[PDB]
Amino acid sequence: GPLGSMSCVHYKFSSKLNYDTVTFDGLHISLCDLKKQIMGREKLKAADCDLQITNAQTKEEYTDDNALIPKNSSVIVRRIPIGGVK
Repeated sequence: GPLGSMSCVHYKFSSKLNYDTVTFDGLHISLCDLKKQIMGREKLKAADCDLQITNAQTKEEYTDDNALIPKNSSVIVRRIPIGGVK
């Protein structure tokens, strides 16, 4: 991504063959914001699903919305159901 005041996370969706990129400010993005950006971006149903993110590099899963993903982390985005369909 643009080196400087941009912060870019390479996130590949499980539905995608490629990594996509959220450009955010700061250094890291809280999962709540990370998911909320992506859900609106890609058109996810947040009424049915939540967005489950796993790191592709460390393999760490981001379970809570407070979990933070830095631009130095390329993560995998998995769509999971909230609490209806299971």
